[PDB]
Amino acid sequence: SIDVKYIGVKSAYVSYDVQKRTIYLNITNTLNITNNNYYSVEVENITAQVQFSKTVIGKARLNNITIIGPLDMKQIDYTVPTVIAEEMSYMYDFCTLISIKVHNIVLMMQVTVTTTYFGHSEQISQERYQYVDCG
Amino acid sequence: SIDVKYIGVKSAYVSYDVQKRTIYLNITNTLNITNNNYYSVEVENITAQVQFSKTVIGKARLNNITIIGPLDMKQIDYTVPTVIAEEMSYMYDFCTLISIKVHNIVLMMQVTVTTTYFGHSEQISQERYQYVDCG
Amino acid sequence: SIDVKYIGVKSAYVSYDVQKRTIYLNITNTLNITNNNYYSVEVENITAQVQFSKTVIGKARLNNITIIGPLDMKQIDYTVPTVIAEEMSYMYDFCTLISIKVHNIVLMMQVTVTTTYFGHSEQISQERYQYVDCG
Repeated sequence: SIDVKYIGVKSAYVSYDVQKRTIYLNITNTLNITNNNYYSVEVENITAQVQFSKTVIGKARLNNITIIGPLDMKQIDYTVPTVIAEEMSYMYDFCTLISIKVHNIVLMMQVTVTTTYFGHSEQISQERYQYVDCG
Repeated sequence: SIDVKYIGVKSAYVSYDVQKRTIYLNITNTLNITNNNYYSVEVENITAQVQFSKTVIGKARLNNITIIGPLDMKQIDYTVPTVIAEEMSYMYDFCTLISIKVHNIVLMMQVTVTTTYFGHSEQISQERYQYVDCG
Repeated sequence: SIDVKYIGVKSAYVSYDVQKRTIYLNITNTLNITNNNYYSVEVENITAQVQFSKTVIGKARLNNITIIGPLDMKQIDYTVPTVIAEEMSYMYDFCTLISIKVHNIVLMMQVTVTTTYFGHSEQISQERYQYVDCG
């Protein structure tokens, strides 16, 4: 990727910033800019690319149980949170959070058994995050 | 991608910011910009791409169970949150969250058994987030 | 993508900001801009692209149970939230949230058994989020 930036407050190409109790007095302020940008990005000149898949069967006893190609059974982001109590009590408390499963951004680009991929795959996240503020 | 930016307050090409109790007095302030941008992006001069699948059968005892091509049985983001109590009580409490599955943004681009893919897949998130404010 | 921007308050090309108790007196403020943008994005010069799928059978014992092509049985975002109590009570509390399943944006572009794809897939999210505010 190109020019992926996180800026907290002030982004500028040029900035004049004259803030507090300040005297700014007779000035000549001349500025001659050339700032041209040329991008040739994610550009391709391919001839004859090929993505191919083939299966062929023959004479055999494949009867009781047969699988051809992959078998997938992953457990991902799998949880069994179990809370067992009796006289669970919350009283007079000010800022109380009970959080058994909580999420923010979730990105899954390609999740598969088989993948044939050609080209470009990009995944970008920019963020500012606060879970609790209770002053 | 190009120029994926998170800017918190201000963004500008040129900025003048003359803020508090300031005296700004007699001035010549002169500015000559060329800022041209040329994008050639995600550009593809292909010939003869091919995406191909074939299956061919042959003479056989396949019967009792057969599967041809992949078998998928993942568990993803899979949960069993279990709370057991008797006299569960909340009293006089101010800012109280119970949160057993809670979500913010979810992007799943391709989720599959099989994929044959050519070209470009892009996934972008930009954010500011607070879960609680209760001061 | 190009120019995916998140700006919290002030976006501008040129900005003049003259805020509080400030004196701004005689200025020769002069500005000559060229800011041309040329975009050539997602441009394709393809010839003879082909997407092909075929299945061919022969004489065989396929009668009891047979599957051809992929078999999909994923569990995704699957949950069994179970809460058991006896004398569950909430009294005199101010800002109380019980949330067993809550979501914000959910985007699923392609969820399939098989996919043959050519070209471009883009998924973009931009947000400011607050779950609770109760000061």
